[PDB]
Amino acid sequence: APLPELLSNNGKHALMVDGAPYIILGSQTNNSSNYPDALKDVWPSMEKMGANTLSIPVAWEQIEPVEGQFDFSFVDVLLKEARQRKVRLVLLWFATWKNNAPHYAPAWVKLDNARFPRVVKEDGDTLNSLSPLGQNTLAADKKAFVELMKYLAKRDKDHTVIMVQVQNEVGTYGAVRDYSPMAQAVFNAAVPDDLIQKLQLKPGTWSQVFGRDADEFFHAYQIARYCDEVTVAGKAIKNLPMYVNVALRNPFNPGLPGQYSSGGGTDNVLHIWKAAAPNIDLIAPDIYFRDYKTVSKVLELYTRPDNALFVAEIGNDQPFARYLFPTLGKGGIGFSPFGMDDTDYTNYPLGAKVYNDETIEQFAQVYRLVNPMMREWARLSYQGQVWGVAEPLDSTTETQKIWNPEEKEQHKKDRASALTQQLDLGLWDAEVTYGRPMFWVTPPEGNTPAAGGALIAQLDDNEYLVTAYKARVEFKPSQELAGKKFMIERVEEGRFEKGKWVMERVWNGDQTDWGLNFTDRPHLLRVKMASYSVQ
Ligand code: NA
Ligand code: NA
Ligand code: NA
Ligand code: NA
Repeated sequence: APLPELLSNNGKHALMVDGAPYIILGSQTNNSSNYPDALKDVWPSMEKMGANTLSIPVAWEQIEPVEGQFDFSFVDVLLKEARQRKVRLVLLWFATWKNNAPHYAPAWVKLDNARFPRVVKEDGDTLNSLSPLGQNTLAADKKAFVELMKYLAKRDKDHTVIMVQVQNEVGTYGAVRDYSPMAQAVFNAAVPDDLIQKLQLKPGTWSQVFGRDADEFFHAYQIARYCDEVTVAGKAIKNLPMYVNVALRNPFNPGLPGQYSSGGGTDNVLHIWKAAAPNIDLIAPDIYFRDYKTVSKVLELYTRPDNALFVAEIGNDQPFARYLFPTLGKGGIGFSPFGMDDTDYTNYPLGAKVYNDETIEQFAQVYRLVNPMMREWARLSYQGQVWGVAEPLDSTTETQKIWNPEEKEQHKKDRASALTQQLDLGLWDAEVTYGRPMFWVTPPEGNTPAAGGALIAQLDDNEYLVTAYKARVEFKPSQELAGKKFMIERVEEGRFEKGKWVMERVWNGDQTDWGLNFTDRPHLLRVKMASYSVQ
C-alpha cells in the first residue's frame, strides 16, 4: 500500500491516498472524545454526515501519562473501529500547544515550569503558553511524537491514518512573544542566515530587520522551527503528510498579535512559516467567521502555489456548509466541520446553538454531491480546471428585515445582482444564481437561509461536470461567436462506476430551458455545449 503523500505541481496540489488524489469530506470530534468510551457518540454522527475521514485528537497526556511509560490503548481501539467502518483518520497531536496552552501535555510536563518554561511577558508576568525556545520541551514532545509514529509504522501498514496534525492552534494569547532572558538573548542576536536568504533581506538582529514586526515574526519563526523539528522526527519513522492548523486572525481587521494567537500561521507570517518549516506539508485555516466576504478572503489567502488548501476546521452551524463549494473550487484537498459528535457539547457561538440530526443534515446534503464522484473530482482538481462558488449574501438579519417603496424595488435589483456570479470556463461561461423558481426568469432573491453553491470541472473544451445545490447554473459563450449561434448539445445525469460514466437520463426541455436548476437533492451532470453555423 503506497504511503499517502501531498503532491504539489504547477501551483496545484493533491492529497494522494492509495496512489490517487483524495478529498477529505471530513468531520472532527469535540476536544474530549479522544477515549474508547466516547467513540460510541462519534460514529453515528460520522455515518449520518457521510464523512470519509475522521479528525480526532491523540493527546500527549494520554500516550505518556508517566514519563517513559507509553499507552497506545486509545489508538488501538480507534484504528480497529475506523477500519470496521471503512473510514480514514487524521490524528491531531495535542502536545506543547493546544490553543496556545499545554493543557494536553502530561502533568509531569505542564506542572514543571523550570524544566518546561512558559512565555514571560515584557512586565515579567508568566502566561500559560510554553516557550518555543524551551529545549527540554522540544526534546520531550519530539520523543513522544516519535513513539506515536513508531506505533503507526508497526500497527497501521494500510495507512488507515492518512495525515497527522502537529500541535493544535500554536501561538500565544496575551503577549506577542517570549520576553524571558532566554528569549531576549535570541531576539537581540542575529536573524538566522537561512531566514535572511529565503526572504531576500539584509542581515542583522530581529529589531533591525523587522522593526515594528520583529516581536511577532520572531515568535512565528521560533514556533515554526519547533513544529518543523517535531515533524521531521516523526516523518523519519513514517513519512505521512503532516500539517499545522491556524487560529486565524481577521484578515480585514486583525487587531494586535496576542489578541489573536501570536506566532501561529496567520496571513501576515505565512512567509516566515514557509521559510522556517519546509518539512510541514501545509498550513490549514480553522474557519469560524460566518460572513461570506471574510471566509472568501481566508480561502484566497491560504490557497497558494506553496500551500494546498485544507479547511482543517470549520464551524458546524448551517451557514458554513456552503463553503465546501469554494473550498473544492480552489483545488482544496479537504473540509472538516468541527464538533460533529453527540458528547453533549456545542462551541456556539462559533458553531450550532443546537447539535441534532438537522445540524448534521446541513453537511450530509452537500457531502452527497461530492461522495459519488470523490476520486474523479480529486483527479480533475489536481490535473485540470475546476471551479466552485457559494451563495455570496449571508442570511438577512432581523435589522435588515425591519430596517428595510421605490427603494424595495432598488434593494431587490441590488440583491439580484449580488446573487449572480460569473465563471470563465474558457470557450463557455457559467452564470450561477440563487433562490429562484426552476422555470422562467424571475430574478434571484436568495435562499433562506443562505445555503446554495455550485461545482464545475472541465472535461474537454466544450464539456463540463456540474453539480449544484439550491441554485441555477446557466451556460453561455465566453466570447462573441462571429455569426454562429450556440446551444446545449446534451446534458446527461449519471454517475461513475469503476471510473466509467453511466448515463441515467438526459436533462432536456423544461430541465434545460431555464438554466440547470438544483434543489437539496444530488444530481451529477455532464454538460456538452456547441456553437453551430447558421450561414
Ligand atoms: Na487539488
Ligand atoms: Na474565456
Ligand atoms: Na470571455
Ligand atoms: Na443521479
